[PDB]
Amino acid sequence: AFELPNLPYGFRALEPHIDQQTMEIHHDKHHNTYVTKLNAAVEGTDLESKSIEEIVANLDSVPENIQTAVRNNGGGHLNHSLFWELLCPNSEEKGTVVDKIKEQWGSLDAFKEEFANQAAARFGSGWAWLVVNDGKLEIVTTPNQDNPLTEGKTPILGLDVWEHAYYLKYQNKRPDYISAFWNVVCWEKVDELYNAAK
Amino acid sequence: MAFELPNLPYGFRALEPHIDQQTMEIHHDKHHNTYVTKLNAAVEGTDLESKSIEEIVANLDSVPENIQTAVRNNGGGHLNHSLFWELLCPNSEEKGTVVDKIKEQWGSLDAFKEEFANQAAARFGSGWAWLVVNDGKLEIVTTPNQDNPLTEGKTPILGLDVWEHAYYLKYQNKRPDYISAFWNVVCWEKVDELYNAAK
Ligand SMILES: [Mn+2]
Ligand SMILES: [Mn+2]
Repeated sequence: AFELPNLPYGFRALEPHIDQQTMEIHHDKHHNTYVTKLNAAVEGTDLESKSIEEIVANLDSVPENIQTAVRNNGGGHLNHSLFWELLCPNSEEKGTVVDKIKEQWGSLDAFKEEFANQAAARFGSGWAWLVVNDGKLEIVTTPNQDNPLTEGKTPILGLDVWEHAYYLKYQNKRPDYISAFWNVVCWEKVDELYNAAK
Repeated sequence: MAFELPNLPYGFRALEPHIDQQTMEIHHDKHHNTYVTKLNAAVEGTDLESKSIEEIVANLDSVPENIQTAVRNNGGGHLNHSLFWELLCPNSEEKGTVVDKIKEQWGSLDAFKEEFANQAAARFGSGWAWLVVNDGKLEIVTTPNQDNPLTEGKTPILGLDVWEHAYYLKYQNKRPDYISAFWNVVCWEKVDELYNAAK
């Protein structure tokens, strides 16, 4: 069924913004676990065939006794599958969604300022997102491994703010992590996800 | 006076090699400090400005519903870690009232640890694992984020912070290794003190 996807550029491609140690453990351990437990949950169910997008959209209809496992692990798999593809070494701060973000916030810096505040504000483990919601842009956060897909909002950019993704380098300084993040945001893809959005 | 982040009962390097010295410094001076601050800010000239944190956290729904979320999160923060520092101990000794009463319910300390470890490991995202007194009965629960068993009317006599910030520097992804090490620095002299005062 579900497979851990290969990192597009290896572990050192986001230096010095995200450390090379964190990338290997995040990918090889944290994500790997999500995939193993997810496969264990759906192995032998009607879910086994279907895509993680379809499943995370439909958590409410996932059978009782595996709903938690799928939410947590299905989400972990989707969330991190997007993250890897959304981090770029040759990030160019331009394209469709950036045009569309300047059209909605006035400037990219006024967007970042909100995103950063919502990212910093999410108490405990969670993600910060920019989502396409009924054609409009919205900045929402989720706790743990929850994904706005579950609430009919297509995510086009996400940031893991679990401490396991920033603590080796930035320790308690989550802001520095969010600031740094921008340097490796892969807008070529953030676009790709806006186009396919429904 | 309100609230002030308390000194560790020991040095930062006093729990080595079980909890790293870098983590003991940041965890207390930053993480627990920020809580005290953001908390003090939220209670700036209020009904609970001069109330005990044990009272506030156990009566959380009756906190003005416009600062409720900040107090629950930073209030829990202050109490949880305040407990955690006192419940840690260079020279723990596995005996006393709670150890005898654990033996009485679980059959053995090792059976108790196994459940605590499983429940501690199982807690998804950030939170705490607790041994609490629930109406005289002993019970192992976990709570998300900075929530405390007091809010549900159970007194905590032992707590383990399983936020990734409390173990990632040394143990990284391997939370179970951290839970295992914890047992070497649990302060059963304090666990008793807290149980005794369940009264
Ligand atoms: Mn993660
Ligand atoms: Mn903590």
